[PDB]
Amino acid sequence: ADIQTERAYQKQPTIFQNKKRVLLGETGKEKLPRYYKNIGLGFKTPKEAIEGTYIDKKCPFTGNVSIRGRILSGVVTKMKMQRTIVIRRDYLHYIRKYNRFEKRHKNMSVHLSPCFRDVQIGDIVTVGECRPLSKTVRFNVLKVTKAAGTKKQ
Amino acid sequence: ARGPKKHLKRVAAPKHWMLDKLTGVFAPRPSTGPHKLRECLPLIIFLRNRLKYALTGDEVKKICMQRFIKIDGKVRTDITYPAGFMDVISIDKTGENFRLIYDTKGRFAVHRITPEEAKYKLCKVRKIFVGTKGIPHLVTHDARTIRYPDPLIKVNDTIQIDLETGKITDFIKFDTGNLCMVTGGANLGRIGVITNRERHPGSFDVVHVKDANGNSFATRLSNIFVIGKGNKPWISLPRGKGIRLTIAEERDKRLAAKQ
Amino acid sequence: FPMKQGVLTHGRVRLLLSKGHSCYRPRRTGERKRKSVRGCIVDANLSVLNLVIVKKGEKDIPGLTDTTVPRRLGPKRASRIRKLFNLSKEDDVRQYVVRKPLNKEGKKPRTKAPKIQR
Amino acid sequence: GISRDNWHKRRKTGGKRKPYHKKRKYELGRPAANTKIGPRRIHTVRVRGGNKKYRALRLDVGNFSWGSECCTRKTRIIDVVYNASNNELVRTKTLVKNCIVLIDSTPYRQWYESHYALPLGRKKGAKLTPEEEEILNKKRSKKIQKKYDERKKNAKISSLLEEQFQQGKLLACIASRPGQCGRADGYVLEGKELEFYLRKIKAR
RNA sequence: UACCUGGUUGAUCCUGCCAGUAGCAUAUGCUUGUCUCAAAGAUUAAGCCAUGCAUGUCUAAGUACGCACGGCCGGUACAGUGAAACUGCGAAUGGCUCAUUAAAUCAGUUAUGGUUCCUUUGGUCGCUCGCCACUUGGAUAACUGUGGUAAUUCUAGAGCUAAUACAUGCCGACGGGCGCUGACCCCCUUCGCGGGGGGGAUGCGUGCAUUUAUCAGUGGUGACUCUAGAUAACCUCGGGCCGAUCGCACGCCCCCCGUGGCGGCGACGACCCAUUCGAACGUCUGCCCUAUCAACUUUCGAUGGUAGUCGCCGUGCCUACCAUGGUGACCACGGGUGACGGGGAAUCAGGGUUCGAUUCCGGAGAGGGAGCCUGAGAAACGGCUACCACAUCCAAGGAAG
RNA sequence: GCGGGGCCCGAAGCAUUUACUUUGAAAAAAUUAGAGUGUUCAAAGCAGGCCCGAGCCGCCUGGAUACCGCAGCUAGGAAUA
Repeated sequence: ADIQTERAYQKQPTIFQNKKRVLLGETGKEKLPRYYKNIGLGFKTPKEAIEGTYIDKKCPFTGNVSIRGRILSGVVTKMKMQRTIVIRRDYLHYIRKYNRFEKRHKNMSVHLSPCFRDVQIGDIVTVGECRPLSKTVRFNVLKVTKAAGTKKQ
Repeated sequence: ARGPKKHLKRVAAPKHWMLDKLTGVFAPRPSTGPHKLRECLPLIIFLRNRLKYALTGDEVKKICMQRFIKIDGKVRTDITYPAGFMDVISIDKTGENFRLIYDTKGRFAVHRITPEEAKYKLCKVRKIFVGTKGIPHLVTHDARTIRYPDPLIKVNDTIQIDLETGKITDFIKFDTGNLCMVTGGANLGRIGVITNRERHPGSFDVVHVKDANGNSFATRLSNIFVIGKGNKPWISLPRGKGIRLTIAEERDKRLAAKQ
Repeated sequence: FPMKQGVLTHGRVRLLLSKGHSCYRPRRTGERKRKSVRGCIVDANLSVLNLVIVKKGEKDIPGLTDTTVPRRLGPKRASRIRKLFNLSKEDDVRQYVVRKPLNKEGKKPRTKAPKIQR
Repeated sequence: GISRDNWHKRRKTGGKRKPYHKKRKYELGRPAANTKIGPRRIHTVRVRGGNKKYRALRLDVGNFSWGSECCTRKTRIIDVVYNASNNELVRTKTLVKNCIVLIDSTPYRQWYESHYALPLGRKKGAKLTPEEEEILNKKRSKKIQKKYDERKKNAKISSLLEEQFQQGKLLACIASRPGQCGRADGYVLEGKELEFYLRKIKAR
């Protein structure tokens, strides 16, 4: 249950952490601010992304990713592969040769921001797009609305 | 291929320049300038297809090398300079003073002006920014910049600057009920007041435009050019008056005027 | 194939003469052309070798240590006229430039003057 | 001639791909610089756009930052003690953008006693007389002794940091990009983070 | 024009198909008077080419000492025009063809807030406090002159010759302001007392840009680790800026004095900001035939996380350490394509069907692969070198493609 | 949005999201459909038209208009699924 798991000290760049501990600043009271910004078209910043204790360079609220462009929607199908979930967005293509439709899909991998507790199998997830994060990962998780739950035995 | 282009084929040049299909294979290919290569109309075909003071391309050089062409008061000697929007030419040999604004049919209209209203231009602002050492700047619809501006001028205001001096002259803030001209798209060349600047977070803003004759059309915001408080233009105003006539509305005024 | 400063190969090798080494006038900017060259070590494989005498020896070689052709393409910069003449300062340097009498047979005699720089 | 674009990767499904064109100039060759410690040797390469980047072949000094008291001066570079990325680089003394490098403290020592009036880098006594005691005495007046003695409440530092000030050198962190820009800048380790990197040096 | 007729039979009615018909597009036969617009070595062979050419270029205004032209209009700076050469810009555009190439290119659509951008313009161009400045230095080419070569747009030595080439480099503005420090202020609570200030002598530094880290919340955007300002320093010698430039019509006050002070229009140079050209790259959607191609990728980066490495910038783009994942019968992977993609063309009741190599835009390649210099722009072939294959001149030495 | 007045009408919540439809933007010219025009007619073309009284600084005018699928952006409609 620790944050320093990598071999280098993972830290937000902008907040300045080494500031003037003298005997006026007593060591029985320890606190730091946690950097977060707000993007733009009306999304909340969820609770555990502000007072949370994690760290990321690629979370859209507390990393250097400035997310802009399209906003798309999907269904979670595969939640392996650390900090990265695979969502299978699924559409209905139209062919005018038969005047009838055709089921098609191509799944897509998005960056799981670590401020979320339950992101399970089969969840409707809204997702915006940003700069390229990896070779497959471009997009980014914003907000999980309820699915596969609200009541689990 | 390995670098940028310096030719232009004929049919790639826009259809409102009205070039002959058979005179040759190439286009003007205007220079790099303040007005981009699709919107603008170069100085060359304006004299040899529009004004028809010339015959060839050689004729246009040997008036323009002798330094009597004054685009916006500045003596220009190249043949394919990009002229653009809110432009004033000045022959200053026998008093021409044209002004090139889009007509009611989507083309550049040869429009004469008195030599006293030919003393300025209007510039839609598109980016202001606080420059270094605590001063602000801006930039115009074309590639002009202005230091120390009047800070009521906010984004997509239209300012005025006067030639041969260069300072700010007039400003008019973007607001509803105020007259403008759309300078691009499917509705360019038709002129009307602004119902509202309807907004979009993220995406393009598209505004609702009401003319002087009750038509209600719309273009997106990056073509709106304000020249009017209430409804008064600060500029000379052509025939057509920024009102586009339908195919029945044209044919009765075209076949009652060749009588 | 000419001899080149610092090859030290008694033989004939091929180097890549860029713009400015020796023995190759390049024909456009950045053009490197590899041409064969001969090394700086002397041999009897030489049809001719240049030579520069740096000291008088014995006598008057006929036409070689006498008959100084007078330098006609003289100073034009205003520090080559201001290197030879020991003109101090405020001397009106323009009057004192090197000149040339002109002697075509077909025309009349002239004296011709350079421009000036700096 | 080393490429950098996509067409020598495998695509997303895991299937091979065939490149349709020769590799262009804008996938410029990428030689490793290996910034190491000595005197100063700096080489340049003209790039696209005509700009010049100073890639740093060998260095001596840097322009490190103390930050918390806003003290940025030069100091010279001694040794490289840790590097988190590649464990090869620390046994061969190469400087990269995030290598925990060890530097002397004596340019920060002569700033600290010049401003705060504390003993620092001195530990036993009876040797500090010639110009080493007068860095705080100077025959100060009333208004001078008032402003410096109220700075005593803003002049404590945690004991695991000045313990190596007494012993001589500080380990700092590079933040510039040597081999790309041409310096070895950076901040100085302190706080809970200095508790971290000394622990990982301890455990290697 | 939402169209059918001749054949299985001794006949009839069918399912069926053949043939006929009418296009439009290649070849070819026969034939041919006039006149107007006129496709054309793509189909096989992205096969090889003898030759001759298709890219250079002076403005009054970067350098004239060619006597090569000037009436040397005269006791000396140049009446200028000028051949060549140095420099600056191009030669990366056109043009040719379709071999590659099956989510590739490409078509939209949407970004670059993840970045560079010659020219054109529009702004910045005494913001810096520091003994040649009425101008500092060394060559080099054209040329006088000796040549070697069997030979090529082969070039060596020697003489000197300029600069907007190459370097260097300050005067003046510039008087100082500003925060930092600190022997003197005593006029105040000195009354055992302690004060609260202004004044400073001193010694540092003062810009644009680069780089590190820090405070703070003019102008900001659905949105910032935005821009702007303050604090503390650096400032790469194969080293960023603050004009040692060239003309044109001449003038102002001339008062230290017949000597120095001052002015116009230009022409180029000019780090940076923005535009303009654009290029790169990311997002979403869209492609032919095949299962006699059903599982594919992962030592060797396959997918993701850290942390760097160079890179114009995003990132397995590499590397190291980790994670054991990814794609699939909604057809992946593999192969075939006589597939460049598109705007289109023919066809036409409507649905479609087939072609589009080709003149417009986008991509690829200059015999086959690969590697680079110079340039704002190249993995350039009317640039270079290596290999492969084909191929020339030759006096056998080497040249040229 | 003319510290609590009234003729006030928004920033917004979009309270299961989509599928479907409707309108509006943006959709390079050429070409096809097409509007004007005795190229002598026509394929074509983008030009042409009208009077010397020498005023004839020569006047008027054309060079229109749709079709640009699918997928995204928009404000609606909420039967059907």
